[PDB]
Amino acid sequence: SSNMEVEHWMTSLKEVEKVLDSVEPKLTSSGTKWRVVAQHIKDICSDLNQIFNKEDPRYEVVQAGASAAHDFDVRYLDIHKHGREIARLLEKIQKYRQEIEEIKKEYKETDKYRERYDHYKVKLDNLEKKNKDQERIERNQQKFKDAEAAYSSVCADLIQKMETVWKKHVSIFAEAASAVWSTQLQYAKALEAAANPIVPYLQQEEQEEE
Amino acid sequence: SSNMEVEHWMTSLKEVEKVLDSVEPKLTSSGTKWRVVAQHIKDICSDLNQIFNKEDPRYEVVQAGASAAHDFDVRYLDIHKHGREIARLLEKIQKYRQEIEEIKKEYKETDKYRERYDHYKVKLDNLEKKNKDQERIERNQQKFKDAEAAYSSVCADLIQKMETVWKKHVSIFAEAASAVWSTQLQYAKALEAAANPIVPYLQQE
Repeated sequence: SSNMEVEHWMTSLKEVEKVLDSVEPKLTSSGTKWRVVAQHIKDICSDLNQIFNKEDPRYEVVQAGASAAHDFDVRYLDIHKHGREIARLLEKIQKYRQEIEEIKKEYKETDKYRERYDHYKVKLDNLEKKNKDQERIERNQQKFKDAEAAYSSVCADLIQKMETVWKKHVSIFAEAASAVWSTQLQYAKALEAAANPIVPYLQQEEQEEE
Repeated sequence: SSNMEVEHWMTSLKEVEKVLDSVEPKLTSSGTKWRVVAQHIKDICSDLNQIFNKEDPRYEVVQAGASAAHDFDVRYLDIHKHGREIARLLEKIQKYRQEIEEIKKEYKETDKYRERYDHYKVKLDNLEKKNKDQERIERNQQKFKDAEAAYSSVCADLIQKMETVWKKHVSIFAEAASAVWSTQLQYAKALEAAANPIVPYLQQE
C-alpha cells in the first residue's frame, strides 16, 4: 500500500508526456506537408510548359504560371529553412520532457522510504504481539513514527514539485497552437503572394458558366 | 516510302496526348494534397485539446485554434465537393483525347491509299521494262497518277484536320494552368479565412 495522491500526479504527468510524444513527430513533419503541395504545383505547371513552344499569346499564361510555381517553391523553402517558431517549440518540448523524466526518478526513490513505513509496521506488530521487551517496542514506536514522518514529508515535497511541473504544459500547449498556425498561415500567405503573376489571368474563368 | 509531313503532325499530336496523359492524374488528385494539410492541423490541434481540461484563460488559445482547424476542414470539403473548375477541365481533356484517338484511326486508313501508290509504282517499272504491251503501260501510267493524286489529296486533307486538332492544345493548356491556381488559391484563401479566430492570439511573441 502506497501514496495515492503521489500516484495521481505522476500519472497526470505521464499523460502530459503521452501528449508531447504524440505531437512532437507531428510537429516536425508540418513543413513536409506543404513541400508536397509546392512540388505538386511545380510538376503540373512545368508539364504544360513543355511542348508549348509556339510563343503564342497564350504561352504567357502557362509560362507566367510556372514562373509563379517556381516562385512559391523558393519562398516555401525560405519559410522552412529559416522559420523559428517550430524549432523553438520543439526544444521547449525536449526540455520539458526531460524535465518530467527526472521526476520519474524522484518517484522511484520514494519507494525506498515506503520500505521504511512497511518494514517498521511489520515489526511493531510482531514486537507488540510477542509481548516481551517493552523498551524495544518503545524504540520501534519511534522508528515507525520516524518512517511516517519522513515518508509523509518527502511526498508533500515532491507533490509540490510535480504540481509546478504539470503547470508548465499549459503555456507550452498554447505555444504549440500559436506556432503551428503562425506557420500554416505563413505558408498560405506565401501561396497567395506567389500567385500575383497569374491573378490577372484567372478572372476570365471565374465568370464563365453559360 | 510514305508521307513524312503527315507523320510530323501525327507525331506532334502523339506528343500532346503524352502531355494529357501525364497531367490528368496529377490534376485529379489536386485536392488530395490539401486534405493532408487539413487533417494534419486538425490532428495536432485535437492532441492539445484533450487532457487540457481545467479551463484556464489559456484553454481558449488551444480551443480557439481547434475550432478554427475544424472550420478549415469544412471550408476544404466545400471547395472539394463543389469545385467545378477542375472537373470541367477533365471533361474537356477526355473529349480532346478521344478527338485524337479518332484521328489516330484516320491516320491508319491513309496507309491503304499508300499501298495502291506503291503497288502501281512497282508495276509501271515492270511493265515499261518489259516494253511489250504498250496499251497496258499507257493504262497504268494513268492509274498510277490516279493513286498519286488521290493519296496526295487524302493527305493534304489530314494535315489540315490534324493542324486544327493541334491548335486546340494552346487553349486547353492555358485553362489547365489557370484552373489549377484558381483551385489552389481558393484553398489558401480558405486557410487564412479559418485562421481568423487565432489571429489576435498571434501577437504573442
